[PDB]
Amino acid sequence: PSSSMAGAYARVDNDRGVWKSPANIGLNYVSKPSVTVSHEEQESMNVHGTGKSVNAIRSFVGK
Amino acid sequence: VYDDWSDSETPPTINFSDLESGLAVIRKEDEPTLLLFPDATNLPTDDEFYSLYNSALMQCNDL
Amino acid sequence: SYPLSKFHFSVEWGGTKIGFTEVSGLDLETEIIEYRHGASPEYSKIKMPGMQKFSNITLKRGTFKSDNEYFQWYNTINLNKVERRDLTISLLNEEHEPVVTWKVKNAWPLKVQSTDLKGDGNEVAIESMELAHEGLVIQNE
Amino acid sequence: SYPLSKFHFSVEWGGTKIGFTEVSGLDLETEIIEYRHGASPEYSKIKMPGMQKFSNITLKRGTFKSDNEYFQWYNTINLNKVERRDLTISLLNEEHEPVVTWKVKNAWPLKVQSTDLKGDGNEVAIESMELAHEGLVIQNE
Amino acid sequence: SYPLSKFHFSVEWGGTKIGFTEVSGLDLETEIIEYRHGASPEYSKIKMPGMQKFSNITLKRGTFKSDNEYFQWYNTINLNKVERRDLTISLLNEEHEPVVTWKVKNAWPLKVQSTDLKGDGNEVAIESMELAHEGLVIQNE
Amino acid sequence: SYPLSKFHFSVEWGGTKIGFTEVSGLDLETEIIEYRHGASPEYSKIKMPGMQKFSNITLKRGTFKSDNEYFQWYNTINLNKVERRDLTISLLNEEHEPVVTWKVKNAWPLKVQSTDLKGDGNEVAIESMELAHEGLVIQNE
Amino acid sequence: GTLVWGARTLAGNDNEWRYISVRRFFNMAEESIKKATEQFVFEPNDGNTWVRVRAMIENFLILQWRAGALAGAKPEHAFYVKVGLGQTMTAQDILEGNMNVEIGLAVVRPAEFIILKFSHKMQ
Amino acid sequence: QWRAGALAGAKPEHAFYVKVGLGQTMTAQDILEGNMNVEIGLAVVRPAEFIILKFSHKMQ
Repeated sequence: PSSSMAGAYARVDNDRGVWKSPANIGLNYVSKPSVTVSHEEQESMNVHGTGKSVNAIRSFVGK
Repeated sequence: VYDDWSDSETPPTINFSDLESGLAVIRKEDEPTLLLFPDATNLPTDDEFYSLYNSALMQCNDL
Repeated sequence: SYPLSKFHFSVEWGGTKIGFTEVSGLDLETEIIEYRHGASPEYSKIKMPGMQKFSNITLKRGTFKSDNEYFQWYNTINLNKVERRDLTISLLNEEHEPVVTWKVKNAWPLKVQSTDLKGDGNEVAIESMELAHEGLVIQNE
Repeated sequence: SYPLSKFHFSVEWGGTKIGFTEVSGLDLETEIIEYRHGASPEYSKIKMPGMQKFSNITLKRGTFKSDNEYFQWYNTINLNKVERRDLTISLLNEEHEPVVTWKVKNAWPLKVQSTDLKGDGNEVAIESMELAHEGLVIQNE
Repeated sequence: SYPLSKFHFSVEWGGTKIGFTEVSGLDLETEIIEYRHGASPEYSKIKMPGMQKFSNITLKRGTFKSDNEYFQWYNTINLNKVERRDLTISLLNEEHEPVVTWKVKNAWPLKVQSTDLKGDGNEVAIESMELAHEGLVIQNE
Repeated sequence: SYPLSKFHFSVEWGGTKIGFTEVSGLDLETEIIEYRHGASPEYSKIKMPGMQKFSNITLKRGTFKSDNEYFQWYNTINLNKVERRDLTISLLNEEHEPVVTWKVKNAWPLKVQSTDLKGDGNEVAIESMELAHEGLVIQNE
Repeated sequence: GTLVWGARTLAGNDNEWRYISVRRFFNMAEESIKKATEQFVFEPNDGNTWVRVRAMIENFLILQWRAGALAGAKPEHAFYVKVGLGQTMTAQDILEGNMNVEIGLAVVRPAEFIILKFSHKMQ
Repeated sequence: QWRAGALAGAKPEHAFYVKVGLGQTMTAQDILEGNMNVEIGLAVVRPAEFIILKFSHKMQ
């Protein structure tokens, strides 16, 4: 997903500004994530003892 | 998938572990609102039957 | 001990920007039903409340490069379908926080009006929109 | 960070020149259909989109020697036949390139108005035209 | 892609002029015969065509000096004899050529109606005629 | 939560075109049989269903160059014979698909009415047809 | 013919949750509201947001009332929505990024028993 | 940047500061070596991540 995210960063900077979080963004040309990540499964991705957080790409109904 | 018969008086059986696997899978989907098991009454014991339903109620409480 | 001024405000309408030049039409209205029977000592009628009405809301803003939102919302109309939105209008204090809020239900656009052009038109090009809605609630706590 | 001005523009209408003094009428409008059944708890109506309308477009220019184009286009009307044209109106930047474009389908002229004459009329003779059309699309990228 | 208008037309009736103010009554009609036998599962009737009818045709024109034609045709009636004519009615294009033609067989006049007179009657004196006939064919190629 | 509008529809009648200006007469009706015997405590009658009826259907369209279909269908009548057709009338959604369908059995034309002509008749020439039939079924799923 | 007779849950003596239609109505309303609130997840935690969230939730509930799902002569008797510093949130919640919204609903319950009584009419 | 909404604060005075000067950011030694020291501070806004809804049965 890294090139898609570089694209997404550019969109946010133009519509809302660089001071807004690059999240709650829909991606173009994407059918679906290859792996499904549940709510509970993301708890250790956002918060962890090492601080080495990972952001998630997720599918939402109707979005 | 459906298994075969051993004899005219000896039918296929239902494997409890297969239904638990299916329940673990549906847990990751967001859209479903109702949970049903069409072949639960054919489990070899009543104890397995009750165990399966206790798990389904616990899933509803967590989600 | 002092009243509020009328120039510091914001509008949340589902678009990218919240700044507007002008907002108008935040009205509420009720009909009257009148009656008199022939034997009354008074020669005038008694009055009671009827059905209710709402006015359309007008929003005005300046035209900017690459912002086509008035058109894009209008262009969601398809026979009887349209994207309906919740419209929130708020009068602000010195900390830029809400003081008086107008809450509007189920809005969509009746019309979009573009700017006129003039050879000696030394001024800003202003576009405007008129909105239909189904109800208004006023909050001031 | 700044809005667009309203005095630098051009009009492509099939004529020899593209300079105009005034352009107006670039509007879009939709009708409303209202409804209420008798058992509803609310005493007001629900609204949905109806049929659509367009306004006529007015163009104004100064009169010049040997240019009779307003008349010549008008004079193409023959019982129910007329020459129909694609009308393109554009707001320009500092390089004289389009910024905002209004695209108009199937236009033809309803009326052509000439200048008045005055003995003390110390001013430019201005002619004008009013156009009918079948649709407007707005482009701003 | 456009329908025909209704104001450019001509009438050939054997008179000197072909211009008229108004033409009406170009209708066709058939009778129905109904039937039901008692054993049918349906409780309604079956329908088939009967005999045919035609309506009378009305023509209206302005009165002119020295033109007495409505009267002269009417005055050809003698006990059961009358001059019968072929009536051709046509809707015209921009070249003044036929587009839609109504062909009428064996026409003659049932009645001729003159104008009323009024002291403050600031309008045109209009005379009219009603015609009987034996058949109508419609041509549109 | 909203009712259907009444302007987007189509008619399949065996002709080349399916566009119409106006459609009316889609009615169903039943007769009543009344009864009272002399010994009844009530001084009114008891009611039950009788035989059934249908109304004629009217269709209106604008006149176009080289389309003579109303006439051609009417002209298939020969003593008691006529071409009978299945008539399907449908109310459409935003995808231009059927929502409500009226199904009509064994239709044929009772009458064909032409346009009037006027010197100052600044309007579209509209022709119309009236149809007989043997039954109506309404589908709304 | 064959009818479904009775509509209680496995907690039949529960004063709030014994009926199926009450439990199902709440699950529906809760799901619809959270989908609507997701659009505000990464917004600033301040008064401007609190007002937008509240207004959105109230509009949803007004429509449910209009359709006859909720009890009450006017919306004011059918539901309430509350949010704010000193009402639902404290300083600590602002610091940790939390937002607290409280919602209450008036829900209608069914009758189960009909009793008829007969007698001989007399003066 | 403040006017555009990037920085926190009711007025610029609450959004940022800039300092420079001898005795404030620089000493005699910095002047001699050709150094210039400027100090800047900024008030920056952070996002909320969690929304909690609570439900109950309305009662008197």
